[PDB]
Amino acid sequence: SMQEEDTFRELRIFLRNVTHRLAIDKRFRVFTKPVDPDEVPDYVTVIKQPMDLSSVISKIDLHKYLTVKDYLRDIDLICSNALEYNPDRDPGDRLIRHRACALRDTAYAIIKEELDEDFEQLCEEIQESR
Ligand SMILES: CO[C@H]1CNC[C@@H](OCC2CCC(F)(F)CC2)[C@@H]1Nc1ncc(-c2cncc(C)c2)c2cc(C)c(=O)[nH]c12
Repeated sequence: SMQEEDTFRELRIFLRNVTHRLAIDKRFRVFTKPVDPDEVPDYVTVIKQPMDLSSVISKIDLHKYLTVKDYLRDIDLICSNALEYNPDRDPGDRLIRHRACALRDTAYAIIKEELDEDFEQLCEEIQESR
């Protein structure tokens, strides 16, 4: 319906705003675009489903997220991929793991403060009716 399309449009606006705020944070530059395969040639082999913030924006625009829960699954994926691909105690690995956890924590904190629970519940109920 018109009510439901308006709901999902608002969801997309909200998700773009959150994602933009993550993307402009200097700490999260490494997560803004897909990896350069010349920098990490084995990434395609090691990481089952790559994810990055530009891909998240594309998915928002393709109407791939019908709830904030679905969106957070991809944010979680960005983080979990980083913990998986960079496991070692070397400072480089520790830096990116810290940034990955910070990205995840920042997204969840923004959502905690700014997402109305009744809006999310409406999204979830529309999604489950399809
Ligand atoms: C197995 O590879 C890792 C070996 N240890 C050092 C790691 O690099 C640490 C950098 C990563 C980039 C930074 F900004 F976060 C600062 C710490 C290695 N891991 C990775 N190395 C390089 C990249 C990368 C990919 N494309 C473009 C650029 C400029 C850099 C990445 C990217 C991702 C997403 C990742 O998880 N690990 C990387």
